[PDB]
Amino acid sequence: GIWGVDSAQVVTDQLFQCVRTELGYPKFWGRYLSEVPNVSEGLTRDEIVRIRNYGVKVLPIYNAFREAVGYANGQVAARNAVFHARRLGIPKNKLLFANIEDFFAVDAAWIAAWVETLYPTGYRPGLYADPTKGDFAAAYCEAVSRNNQVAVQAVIWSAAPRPGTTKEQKAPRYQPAAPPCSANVWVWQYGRDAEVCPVDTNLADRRLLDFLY
Repeated sequence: GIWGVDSAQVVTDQLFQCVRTELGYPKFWGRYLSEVPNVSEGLTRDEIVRIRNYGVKVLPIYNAFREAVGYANGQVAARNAVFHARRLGIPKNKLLFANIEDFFAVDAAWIAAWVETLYPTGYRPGLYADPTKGDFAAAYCEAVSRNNQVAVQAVIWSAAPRPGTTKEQKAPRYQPAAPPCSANVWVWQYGRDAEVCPVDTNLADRRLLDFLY
């Protein structure tokens, strides 16, 4: 596994140096496409320039939605994610991850819309989710049965299991939970809220990196 982090807040030089010196050198950094009050700080072009200046890949996340039900709703989410990605200058054939928290309602139609709406934009669909708690895994597997391209195109960032944050050199073997059907489970959030720095810790399959900016 390749090691990285994610954060609700902007990557300033101060936060990068905290991570670099207290945890390890992140190869990727999960960040949010838009501002959600009390929840996430959005990306800016200036921040992307800095992240890339460190040789770190941006892992973009769309989280301006609180439920993941319905085809039309999934289309709106995808269209908004792409709008923000373009505004930020994220190039085509890069992943955009939908933030599906474990307590959200989720259905197969929403997942289908996320995937299908993204395809002609050139962005690739990502799904951040917990395959072990809540509706995601069944919704995903139904979507795959209905259209195998869900499994071909989508990349999953799994939020389980969660043994806890570590320094990079202490990270566990790559072992994310997966849904019980075909998937590309290429990212794993193995710990949340590291406390020495206000970040979560992740591991990835190296195929991820070619789909990050």
